[PDB]
Amino acid sequence: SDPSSINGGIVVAMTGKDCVAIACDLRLGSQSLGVSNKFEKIFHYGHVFLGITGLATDVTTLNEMFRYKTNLYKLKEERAIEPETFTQLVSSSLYERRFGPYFVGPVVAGINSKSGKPFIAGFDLIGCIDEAKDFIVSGTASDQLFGMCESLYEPNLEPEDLFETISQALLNAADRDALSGWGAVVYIIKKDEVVKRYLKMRQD
Amino acid sequence: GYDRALSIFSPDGHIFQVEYALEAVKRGTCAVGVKGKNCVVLGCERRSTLKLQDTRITPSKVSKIDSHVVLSFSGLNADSRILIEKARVEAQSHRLTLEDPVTVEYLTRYVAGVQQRYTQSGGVR
Amino acid sequence: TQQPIVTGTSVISMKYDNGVIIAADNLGSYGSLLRFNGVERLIPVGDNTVVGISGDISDMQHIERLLKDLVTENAYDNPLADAEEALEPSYIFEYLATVMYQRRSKMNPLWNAIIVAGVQSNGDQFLRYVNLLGVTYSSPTLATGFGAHMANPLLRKVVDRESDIPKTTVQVAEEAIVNAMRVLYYRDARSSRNFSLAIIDKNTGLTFKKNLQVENMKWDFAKDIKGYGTQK
Amino acid sequence: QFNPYGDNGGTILGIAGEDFAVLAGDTRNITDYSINSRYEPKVFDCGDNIVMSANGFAADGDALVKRFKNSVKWYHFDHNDKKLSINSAARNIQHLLYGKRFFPYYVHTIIAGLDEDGKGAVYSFDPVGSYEREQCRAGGAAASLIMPFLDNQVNFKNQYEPGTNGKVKKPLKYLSVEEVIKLVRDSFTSATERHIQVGDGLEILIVTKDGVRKEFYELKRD
Amino acid sequence: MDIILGIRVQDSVILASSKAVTRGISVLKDSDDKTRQLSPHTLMSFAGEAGDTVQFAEYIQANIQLYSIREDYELSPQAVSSFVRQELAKSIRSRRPYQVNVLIGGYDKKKNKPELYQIDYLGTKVELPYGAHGYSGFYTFSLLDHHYRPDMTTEEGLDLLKLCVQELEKRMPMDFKGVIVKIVDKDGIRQVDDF
Amino acid sequence: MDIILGIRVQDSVILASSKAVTRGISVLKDSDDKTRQLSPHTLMSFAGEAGDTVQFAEYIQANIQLYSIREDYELSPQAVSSFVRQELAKSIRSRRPYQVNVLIGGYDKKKNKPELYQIDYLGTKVELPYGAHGYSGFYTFSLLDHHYRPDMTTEEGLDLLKLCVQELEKRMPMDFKGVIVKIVDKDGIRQVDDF
Amino acid sequence: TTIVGVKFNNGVVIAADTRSTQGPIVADKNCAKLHRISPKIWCAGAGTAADTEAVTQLIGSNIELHSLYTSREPRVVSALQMLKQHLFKYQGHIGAYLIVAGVDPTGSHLFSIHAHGSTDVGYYLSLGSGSLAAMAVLESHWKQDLTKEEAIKLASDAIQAGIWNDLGSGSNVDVCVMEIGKDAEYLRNYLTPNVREEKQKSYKFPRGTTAVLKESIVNICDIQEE
Amino acid sequence: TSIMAVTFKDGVILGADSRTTTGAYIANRVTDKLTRVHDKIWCCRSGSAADTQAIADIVQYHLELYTSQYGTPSTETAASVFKELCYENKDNLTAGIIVAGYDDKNKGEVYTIPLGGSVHKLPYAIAGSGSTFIYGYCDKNFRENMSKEETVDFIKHSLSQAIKWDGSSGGVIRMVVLTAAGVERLIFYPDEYEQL
Amino acid sequence: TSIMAVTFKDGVILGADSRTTTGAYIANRVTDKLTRVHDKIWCCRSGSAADTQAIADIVQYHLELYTSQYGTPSTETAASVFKELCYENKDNLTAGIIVAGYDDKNKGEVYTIPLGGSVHKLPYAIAGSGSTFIYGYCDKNFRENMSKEETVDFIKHSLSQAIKWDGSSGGVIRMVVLTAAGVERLIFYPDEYEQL
Amino acid sequence: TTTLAFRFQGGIIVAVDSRATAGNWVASQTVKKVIEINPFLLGTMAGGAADCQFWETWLGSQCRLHELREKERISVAAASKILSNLVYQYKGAGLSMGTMICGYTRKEGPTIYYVDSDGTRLKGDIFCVGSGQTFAYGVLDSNYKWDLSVEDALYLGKRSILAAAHRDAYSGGSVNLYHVTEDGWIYHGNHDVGELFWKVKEEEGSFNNVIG
Ligand SMILES: [Mg+2]
Ligand SMILES: [Mg+2]
Ligand SMILES: [Mg+2]
Ligand SMILES: [Mg+2]
Repeated sequence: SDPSSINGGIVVAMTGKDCVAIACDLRLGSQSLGVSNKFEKIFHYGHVFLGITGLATDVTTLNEMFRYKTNLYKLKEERAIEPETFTQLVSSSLYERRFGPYFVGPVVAGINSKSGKPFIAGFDLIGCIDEAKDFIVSGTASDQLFGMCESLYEPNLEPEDLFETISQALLNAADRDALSGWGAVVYIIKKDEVVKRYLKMRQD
Repeated sequence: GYDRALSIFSPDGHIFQVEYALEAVKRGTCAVGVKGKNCVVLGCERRSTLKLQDTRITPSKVSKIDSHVVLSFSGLNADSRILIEKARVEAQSHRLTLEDPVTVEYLTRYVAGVQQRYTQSGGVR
Repeated sequence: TQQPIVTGTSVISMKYDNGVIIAADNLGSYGSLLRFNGVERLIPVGDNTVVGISGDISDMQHIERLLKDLVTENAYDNPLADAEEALEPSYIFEYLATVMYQRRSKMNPLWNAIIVAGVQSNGDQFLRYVNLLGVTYSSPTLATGFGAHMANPLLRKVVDRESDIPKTTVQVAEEAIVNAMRVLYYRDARSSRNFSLAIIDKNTGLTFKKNLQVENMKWDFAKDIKGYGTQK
Repeated sequence: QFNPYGDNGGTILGIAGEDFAVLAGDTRNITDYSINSRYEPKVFDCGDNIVMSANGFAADGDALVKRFKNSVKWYHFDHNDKKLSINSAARNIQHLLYGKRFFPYYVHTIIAGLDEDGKGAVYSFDPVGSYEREQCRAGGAAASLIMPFLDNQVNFKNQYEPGTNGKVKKPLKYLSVEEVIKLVRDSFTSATERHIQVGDGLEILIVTKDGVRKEFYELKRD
Repeated sequence: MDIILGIRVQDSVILASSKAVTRGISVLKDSDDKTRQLSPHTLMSFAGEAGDTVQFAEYIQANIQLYSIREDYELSPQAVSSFVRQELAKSIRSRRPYQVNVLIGGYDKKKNKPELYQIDYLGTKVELPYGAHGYSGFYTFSLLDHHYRPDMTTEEGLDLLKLCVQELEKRMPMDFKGVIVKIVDKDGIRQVDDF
Repeated sequence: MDIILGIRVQDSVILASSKAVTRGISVLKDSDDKTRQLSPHTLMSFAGEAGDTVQFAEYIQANIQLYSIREDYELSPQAVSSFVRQELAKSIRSRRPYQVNVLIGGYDKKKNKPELYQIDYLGTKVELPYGAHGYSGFYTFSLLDHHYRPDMTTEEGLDLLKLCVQELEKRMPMDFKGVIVKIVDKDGIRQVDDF
Repeated sequence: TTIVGVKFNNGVVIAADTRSTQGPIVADKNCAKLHRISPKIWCAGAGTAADTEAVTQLIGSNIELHSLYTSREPRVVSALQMLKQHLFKYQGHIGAYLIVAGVDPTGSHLFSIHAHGSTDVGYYLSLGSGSLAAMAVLESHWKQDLTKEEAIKLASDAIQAGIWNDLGSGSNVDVCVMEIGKDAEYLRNYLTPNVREEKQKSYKFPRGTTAVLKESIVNICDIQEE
Repeated sequence: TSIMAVTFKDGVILGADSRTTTGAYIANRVTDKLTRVHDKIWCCRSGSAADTQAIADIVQYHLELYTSQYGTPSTETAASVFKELCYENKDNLTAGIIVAGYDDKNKGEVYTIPLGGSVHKLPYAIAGSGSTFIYGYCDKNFRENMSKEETVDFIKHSLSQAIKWDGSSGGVIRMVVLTAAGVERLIFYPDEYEQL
Repeated sequence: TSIMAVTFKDGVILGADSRTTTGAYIANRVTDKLTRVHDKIWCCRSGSAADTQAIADIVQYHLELYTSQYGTPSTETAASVFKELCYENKDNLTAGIIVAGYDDKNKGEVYTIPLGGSVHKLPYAIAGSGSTFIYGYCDKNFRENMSKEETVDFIKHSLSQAIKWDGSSGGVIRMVVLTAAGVERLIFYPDEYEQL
Repeated sequence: TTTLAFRFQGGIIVAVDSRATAGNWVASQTVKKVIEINPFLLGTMAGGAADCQFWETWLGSQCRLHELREKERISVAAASKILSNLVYQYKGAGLSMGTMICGYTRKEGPTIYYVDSDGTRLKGDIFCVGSGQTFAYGVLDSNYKWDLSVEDALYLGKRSILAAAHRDAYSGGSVNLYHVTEDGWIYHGNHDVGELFWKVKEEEGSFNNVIG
């Protein structure tokens, strides 16, 4: 009945020394029924990464909508959209459905190509921006993620150390949520290289 | 909206905009139709003033309206696309509501009706 | 299950170096009607305890009769009723807390919030809260209703933790309580200007002050306030 | 309409060691967005080397602890001062809870101590009396924030030995009392940061063969 | 409507759909075909609210047939499934939404690969080796999770499908009057007339 | 539970009762016997709310067996049906009523006549040549109204019963997993093991 | 949330806490609640956080266009009138509760506005879940003819009362001072009384702790030449 | 809220308390409920604060535009504009407004517009939650053609009693006097009116 | 309903209107709401007619049995018996009762028992739906130690205003005077009190 | 929750998962869903945890009293009926129970009764109860034979719970296995579903849909 917990799933993002990380589980379900273990929730438009949790039809719709809008942006601006600018675009797009909203929890992650500064941000379903220095969490196990991140996180972690921290935050949070899991992906993002790693985890 | 009566009668009882539309048809490349005992053949002229043309991709002169009906034309090429699109939409609409594809006479009657409408509607040629 | 009809608002209290202070106004409201203007809501038990009650007044009068009966009963066959076997604040509270929890467990509550303030035999300060649900807790400062939201923040600036209690005199404590009552009169629509205040000290005993008024009120600044935005 | 229940917040945590057990809880008591008390003890020494906490609706919590303490007293009277073992206490609490099956104590109960072999023991209960012996259990407001951290740092879940890449698990080596207290303090510090109902103070009761010891630590007061 | 199942094997997609139509008290029909051919190599099965199911399916069919005539080209299964998803995602925030769940089985002639897409009435799309709607998956997925191989033949797929239907006929309370089974491969769409 | 049927022919009473037990989503059993022998020549079938059905039936069985031992005599079918009616009429104004409908098939050894009584959970009793509970009568009564004769043999009764079950299996939405059939005559009660 | 506004001698000051929540969970520990409508008109928002931000930026945008159209510096009464008429039209469905303060050629101003569109005038105001705690401090220490230093002190003390006593409020105090004939000074994290203590243990993992199935480079670059 | 307007020999005076409540919390203890829609046409507001502010702002606009075209509007005209907004939008408004004004031709006039949007011209009017408690007092003590000082006393005493019994009323007593001489604002503090 | 009791120099007087309504219909226009529970202890009833009649009959019984055993009961004792019935059965009763009586030791006394079953001893008391409209008037006009004639005028004027504004109040004004001299009944008709 | 029990040549296999949830929150992964009524009788937990724990422990006490009084092992029929009659008394009050009472006696042989809080009592060969019951039934129905060996029957029960644990969000943690013989039940260990899934995937070739 509650649209934000029909399909399940989680996203988490973190900042490190000259890097950012964003991760998600792979489950899609119909309440108790597991339907897919390959439903990735992180998308990218150029060097800007967007994770989306919530109602899966809206996840797909919003990805298509932001691909639409960032493609037109690039054609007109003659440059790739930056994380700070894209964050405002997500906020604007969500608020325009104020009284008939998309039931989602978006998360932005990326590095500004000019300043080199790591950037993350989060939103509620109607567009309010949370711009944290440390970490952003979203989904049906957001409470669990807050608990993991608050204790595991420390500032200025090197890329390969940040990978371990965010992976363990996701995995252990997901294992305490019925509607999350069935696989996981972690993106490690540096100024001009991005590595994608699929994690091994329990399949119940 | 633009409402100007472009197609009107003249003192001798002629509608010149309709008659001038026929002059555009006279300018178009030749099209011919011949029906046999068990077939119909549509032949079309291609003017050879245009070479260096890519014949794979250039709009062909005969167009399928449905799997069983075809349409060829003479006159303004851009105008014909609008009639072809409308005919194709109506063909699918007929299949959807009557549960039978259009007869050739019905499809003709529809296209002809669209053409007539554009001779006594305001703001259109 | 019922609904409160005639009601009393906030009760506020705090600990200081040698004892405790408790206060409550003298109003009995009938919804938004300020019906009864001479209601005493602080009820002393002996010379070592004061019980402050908010909420339903009919239930308050019942509790008052229970406490009166408790004093009568304690004196029965008790030669040390005015000495070693007198009622302690802790005895009075535990009894009330038992009654409150039992009544909520029968789905027929006494619709009140209660603070028991007093000094024990060994000189220790006693201050504890109980309500219609049977919920109990202790703190250096305690308040009910609106007082919880407005008085506690002010009283906690004087005594923020346990170690602040010995550093707090009776003059500083009473001053803080009186100021809190003024703030409640400014901001609670079911409050009155008239209130009672009780001090229970380990040296000077029980001092009960009636017919106190909120004074030193700031209203002059109202003359300059005009319209709701653009009116000059 | 009269609602006989309320919510006083609070978070508790029980961990069983090899020859010890700890039961910890924050000292903050609340209703809605107000603080009732910054120091209202929630974990209690019940005698016979047993510690108990019933978190949730504080009126029901106090009533249950009071009735269990009473049960310990009458167990001594009825059975020649025999020590009430932790397993026997656990079964007894089930019956106290299930007695109000159709008007429940609105609490999550945890007890801690040592079993009859001297090994650390923790038991966990639901409101109507279902129970289990457990190694690790958080209860109350911030339980969902604490348990996943404990799964990872006590039981080493999702941790494997470097070089093997998922083939060999990190071995489950025993933790000292100093080590457990470090994890308890970090659990409550993190919970205080992210949960509005958690804060003010942390009181830990440690149970060994020597008896029950107490430790107190300040938590953020905002 | 009730049971709709799908399985993608080595070289084909197989769709199985129940034959019963029940209007409350009585079973009005026991030979109903809950499917529409969208294009020569793309089939869609459907289940949901009465009336809306056939109305939605025929509407989609009309649109894909229109595209086919306009471009003289068959859209890929992926492209058809995306078009269908958008129509349902649009519909869920309408005045009166289409309460229709679909499976799309198609053979991609460009990639020479069978493809199965599962889409619910919200517009939730997933590509799967096997899928279902309603309660059908609750009874059949444990069997499919065990026996399924990506290199299965069409005959092996039909045998695994028979085992699924047998489990449904055993444990389901409703009599769905058997299933119509259709195969989608490089040669097009055909119906298995004995099942 | 679901379908219970009864027919009184020349020399016997035949009761047919479905075998399925369904707990919401799954069919937990397909061989359930929804009947109790009250006395050597009296059988009672039952359907209604879970638990209460078997509890009521076994309670009645215990009471009739007690009467049989006390008096060394078998009560007539009419007397047993009156006792059962009163128990249900009492129950309907209780704190929590028995939600149980019954058919009582008995052979009266004194009158040498078969007898069929239909009683619902309210305590509504009627003696009938044929009867049912729930929706069973809606599908079967038109067939029984046409073919029934008071001088039918047991074999003819079973054949008319087969036609009724076939119509149920065709038009009913639920799979009731067939029926157990039992015959009550002068020689007692026996089960038809192939139906 | 705790927010206050205080008038003083030659201007007005506004302050806020820095905690944003989702139910009982703290989403952000250092949130920025002081928003800029125009250079010298600032406001603080309580209620639905997206609505408070959106309504601020919309009126702020229109205020900027109005300023350019009229060649005049924006007025607080204009921001107030535009906010209230927008909010009234939506009949409380836009859940924005704001304290609006600023200086303009007319002088210094302080207003409150509620979601249904009603406004009020005052020398001291408070809003949010910690408003009763804040108002208790304001009613105890406010006087006429406060200095700049006294007003900043009073405002931050009122926010502290919310921080320590309201569960909905916490972390830091943000302040903005708007004085007549001066630039508005925004003082982000003016007070920081809630820094987390050092943890007992480091939770940095050994490298190779997490099990990995597959590794691959992600192409973030555009289609390449040659 | 306790509000009233009273005609007297030299014109009309409006009176009000200053308390605005959200439930039992006093959100504003120094509210100004006497609002100007024209130079010598004012109103007392009761009901939804959002609604009555919205209505008053629209009326002020209408009368400003009326004045630019047709000169000074009558008090009857102002009441009519208030009524039109209250009557036509009765489904979506909770507003009880008293309109008071001074003409030179008509002198002091008072119109009350209750919830339904009807209009009633009266020698004096009372409204708001606190008014219920002073129907008896006002009916017994009102006289026509009172002096300025007598009318100030009548309103001060009346609103004093309304404040005393109504929890939703309180703070200072504000008054606005409308005569040929001009517009005068008065304020009376608790220490004054509580001892009456 | 409009009811009141007022203590004065020589004792106490009870007052009431005579209107009983079922919705908007006046089921009885000549009701007697002043009821005797003892010789010089009477009460005014408001709320459910069934409840207040039942309660009054039980109290009259209790005080009759008290008198036979212990002699004349005090007014405080009568109020206590009323309270016990109202408090203990608060879930099932809708009753607002004013108790008035004359002792020789205590003289005139008035106790009011509102809906919840609390007791309040007062110099005078007002209750019923009509009382809301005379809180202001009564507070301004009540003095302690008035004469019989002054108290009759105070009640007559007070209930006149209550009747004027409250549709649920009306008919005749009944009064019962309790002094050392005895018990006197008074009645005042509409043509008298409407012109006040 | 997923619980099952089935009769076969060598007695009864009882298999259960270990997960308890409160909404979406996983409260425990280490729940004991087989209640050891006595050394010869087992009961399964589904519905209300307390209702099952409390009343099946109570059932053990009633069984012990029966054998003290009658000097003979209680039948599975009699034991199950004591529980079903008890819960029937409480019908309407809100008990939540779905359990299999399992035993192996001389007179009956291996016997299973499904007992339920609305009063139902059903004897049967195969029962499955819980949110993941439909998934386990599929594996059971297609692989069940009376002449299964003890080894193969134990695996079938393990494999059926794994199927449910994989697909049902509210089932998982670990698998507990029991084998009920005439001389009593034998415990066959706790098996973590995480480790078990990968092991079964490799050795069996199943779950090709999942990448490992
Ligand atoms: Mg999980
Ligand atoms: Mg699972
Ligand atoms: Mg905290
Ligand atoms: Mg007042």
